[PDB]
Amino acid sequence: NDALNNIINNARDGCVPLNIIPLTTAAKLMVVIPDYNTYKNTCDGTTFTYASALWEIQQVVDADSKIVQLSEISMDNSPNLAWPLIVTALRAN
Amino acid sequence: NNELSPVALRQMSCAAGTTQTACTDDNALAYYNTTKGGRFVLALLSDLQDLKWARFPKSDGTGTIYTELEPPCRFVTDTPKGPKVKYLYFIKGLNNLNRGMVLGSLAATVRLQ
Amino acid sequence: AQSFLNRVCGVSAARLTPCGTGTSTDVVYRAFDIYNDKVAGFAKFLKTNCCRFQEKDEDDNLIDSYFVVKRHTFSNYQHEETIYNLLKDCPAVAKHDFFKFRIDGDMVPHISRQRLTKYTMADLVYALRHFDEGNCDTLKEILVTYNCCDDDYFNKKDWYDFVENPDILRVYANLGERVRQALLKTVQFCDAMRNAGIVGVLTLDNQDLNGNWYDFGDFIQTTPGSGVPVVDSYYSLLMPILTLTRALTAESHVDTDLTKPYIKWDLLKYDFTEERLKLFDRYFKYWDQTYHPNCVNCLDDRCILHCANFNVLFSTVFPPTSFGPLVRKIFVDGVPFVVSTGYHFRELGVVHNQDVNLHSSRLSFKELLVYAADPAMHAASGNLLLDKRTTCFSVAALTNNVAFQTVKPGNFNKDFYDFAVSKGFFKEGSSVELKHFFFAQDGNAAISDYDYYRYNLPTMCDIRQLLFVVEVVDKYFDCYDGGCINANQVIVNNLDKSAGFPFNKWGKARLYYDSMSYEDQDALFAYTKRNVIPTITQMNLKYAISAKNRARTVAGVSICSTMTNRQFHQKLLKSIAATRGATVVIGTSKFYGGWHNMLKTVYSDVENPHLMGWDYPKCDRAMPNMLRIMASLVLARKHTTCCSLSHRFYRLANECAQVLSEM
Amino acid sequence: AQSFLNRVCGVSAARLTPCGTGTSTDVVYRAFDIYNDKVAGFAKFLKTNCCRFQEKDEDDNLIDSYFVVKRHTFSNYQHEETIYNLLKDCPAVAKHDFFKFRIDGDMVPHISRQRLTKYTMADLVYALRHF
Amino acid sequence: KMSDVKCTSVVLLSVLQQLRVESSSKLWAQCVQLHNDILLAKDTTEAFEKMVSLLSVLLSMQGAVDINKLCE
Ligand SMILES: [Zn+2]
Ligand SMILES: [Zn+2]
Repeated sequence: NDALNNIINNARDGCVPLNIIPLTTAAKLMVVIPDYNTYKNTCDGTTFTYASALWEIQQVVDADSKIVQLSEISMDNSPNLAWPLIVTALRAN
Repeated sequence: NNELSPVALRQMSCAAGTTQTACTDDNALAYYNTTKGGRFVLALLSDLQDLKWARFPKSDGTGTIYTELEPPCRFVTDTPKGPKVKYLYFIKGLNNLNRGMVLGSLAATVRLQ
Repeated sequence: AQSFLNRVCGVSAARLTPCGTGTSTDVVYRAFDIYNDKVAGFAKFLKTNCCRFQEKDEDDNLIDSYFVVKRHTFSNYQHEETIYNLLKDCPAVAKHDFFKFRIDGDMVPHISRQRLTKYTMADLVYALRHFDEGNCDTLKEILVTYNCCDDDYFNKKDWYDFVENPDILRVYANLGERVRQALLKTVQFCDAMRNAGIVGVLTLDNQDLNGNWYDFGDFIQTTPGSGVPVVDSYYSLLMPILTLTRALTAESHVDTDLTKPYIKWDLLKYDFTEERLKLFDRYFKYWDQTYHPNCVNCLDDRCILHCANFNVLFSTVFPPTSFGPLVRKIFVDGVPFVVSTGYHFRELGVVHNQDVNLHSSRLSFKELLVYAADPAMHAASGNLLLDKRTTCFSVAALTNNVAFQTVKPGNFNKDFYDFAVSKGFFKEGSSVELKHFFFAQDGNAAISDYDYYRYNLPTMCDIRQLLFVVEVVDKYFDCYDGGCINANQVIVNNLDKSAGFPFNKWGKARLYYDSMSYEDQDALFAYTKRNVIPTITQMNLKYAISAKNRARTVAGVSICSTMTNRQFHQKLLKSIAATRGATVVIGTSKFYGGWHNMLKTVYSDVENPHLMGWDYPKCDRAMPNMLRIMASLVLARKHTTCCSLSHRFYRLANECAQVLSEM
Repeated sequence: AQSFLNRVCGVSAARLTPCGTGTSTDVVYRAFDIYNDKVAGFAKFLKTNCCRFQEKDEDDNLIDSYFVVKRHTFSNYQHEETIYNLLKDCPAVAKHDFFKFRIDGDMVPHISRQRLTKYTMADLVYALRHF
Repeated sequence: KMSDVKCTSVVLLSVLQQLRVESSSKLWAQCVQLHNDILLAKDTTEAFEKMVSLLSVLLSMQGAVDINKLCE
């Protein structure tokens, strides 16, 4: 993209650590949540924030990789899902 | 509790000067730790203003050591002839321990103002 | 009688109660740091000459501040008198008080210290460096006194364990602030002591747990502004506690003020050199040896260890994203790339590659390898990932969905079982039985075992004793011979194993060991002798019999690492594996009497022999970095002629970045 | 915590005071008469395994009678138990008390002597014969 | 005797796994749990009740036609 070139031009020597490259130029996030509690603390509603930037949820799957609607991520329904949910999101501008 | 100088050292006169050759002979006062591997000197004491080099033959007397020196230390010992300025020359690159040891020996040996 | 208490209370109005009986001294067990001319060491002695008075608070409840009164020689009296008169200014000194008293016909000297503490730093350090859960009572008293945890905690059995009950880390961490104050006050005292022209050795057991010093027993005089305080044993013994208690954790706040937020370091900054120098000056001013923040400039290996230690300490302050490969944008035949040109070690500071070239035309095999093996492209072209199943730092996900690996159960040989029960085995209650099975694992088995690295914590080592034991260990290792070897002398058994990632997509190690002429291999060696090549490591699940149902994993290092580590180490390795009667007994077969010879050799001739053997829990996951680096240096010590000095440092850097802290 | 201090006081006059620091033993210098097989003599040794509680008087002033509590082996416990049961009658014997307590997971033995004195005869004799 | 229970539990888990049960995820977790619990048990009774609870899985499906092999 351009943004990679941007953050490289910003650097005072044109060399930057590796850990921050996907942290600041990625376009897709993937979250792995073990239970419902940890789901509540972070992936809440259809948008959330991580890495000081806003993300919008786009698909949710379970261990077997079968689509799960946000409706049934209840507290009570939770003991009926293969439980390490995998949430893929998109960078919101 | 914890003591810092069980043993001290002895004294020698030797050669020193402003440059490697300006080292003329018998005007230096050396404190020497006579260790396992030969007579190892630590500090130099003189009234000469400043001297950048001392010159002492090796433990086997082959070569005369070329040892650059600290900026001299300023203090005024006394004798029957009143005040007496002397200068203490450390071999540059000396840990705090040897500084402390040499200072203990000297200060306990010689009177100041 | 009570006139003694009335006098000792001096003018600071204390409701002060006596704790030795009437006017006699008291017997206690304290830890000291002794070096006179005849005895020497650091151990628990029996202090005896002190009348100790517990100072009291309002409401007649007790409070931890005490007055301590000593009696000794008159010459000692005048000496402490004059020296305290010299130093009576800097807040780091406890307010003494000199007076005299008569019991019967004895105007006897008496020195009183005001508002001390029950223990000194030496007691804390001794308790933490000589721990035994059978009598760790003084430690318990310190912790409950300073409001770390409260008494009822200590009945929670296994409170002291590390693998078990990890909250002990927080509990210990609560002492950081106080330990820090101690260091700051030591610096202030060293300042005043140089200014007032005083010479004397500083020790641990002369400092209350508030930093206030006391006890000028054998300080001496000199012209003002020319006094050298000695701080070797002090810092050298204190060191481990600094990382055990997370002392410097205050430094990361907005202004070293535990209430304020965290500093916002920017994401792009990675140099961090002057910060390390400034911290070193703020906390260790009078340490008497140079310190290079970037170990590239070190002199011999001992300076490498000396500076890497401080780097281990200071690197626990700065943000964790600013470590790892440093990438940059290079062009080949009009195409932009992203490759790594350096690293940023937690121990060796910053390292820059020497041979880097922008604007290339074509790449031959060697460069194709070293580019495909870097994690730079793989991470820069992947999705961000936030894995909450662990606590280790994530980086990126390569493909769209995470794989879940499972472990199948074993297979049953019914014929042999029927045989063995037919001949009368496996009886109820017998001794021999079935204890070794093929335990199965479910989905999130791999990650649940990789998570076991959380037992690896930064560890600061006592630098002086380490610098001695490294010499002795080296001496255990002077019967062999090592050095580089050309490509045409390596010996590879089973050229048919996996080649790590990503090379395992195109065949086993036979391919790469069979498609690179000797020139390319020697060129690769020569290249890593001047650069750094980070690599990726893959984690594989073992499948074999055992008697404990934890999964087990083994790491598969890429071919770029082994292909060169072999040429660097194989000569010494094979020389070790072919010596008899040594201490290391690798390579000595146990058949044809080998067991007997080994036993006879180890039982050489000790006078009154007993045997003994121990065990390290979590050996490969809990070893701290410093001892791994030390081991690598001891191994490389056999290279005094083949390599030159910068070559040896770059080999150390490569081995670290490849097998110590890589993706 | 104030378990030891209380469940020790037993029943007689809850007017104790630790002259112990906590629930830990105490270090003192006493004179002993020692003949086991290897060492022998009459000298000052360093007794260590006793939690000593200074008993208090009315008006919260101190008084010289102490309770001394020891810990040792279970076999030692039963032995002292049965022998004290045998001899529990003649007024020449100090009223023991046997019980057990747990610090952490340990039902540990504990023997308590009631209303002793600070010193023994051996201390007086030693003081007067080694002046 | 107890060894016989451990052994047949090994064989049963092998059969289940080769009947593709590990494709589903929570079910395989439970089966692995019961198998590893049986392998470490000490007394026969509770091992037997875990054994029946685990066999219920194979019985709940229609891949193995037991009415065939139960011919003796
Ligand atoms: Zn260095
Ligand atoms: Zn070499």
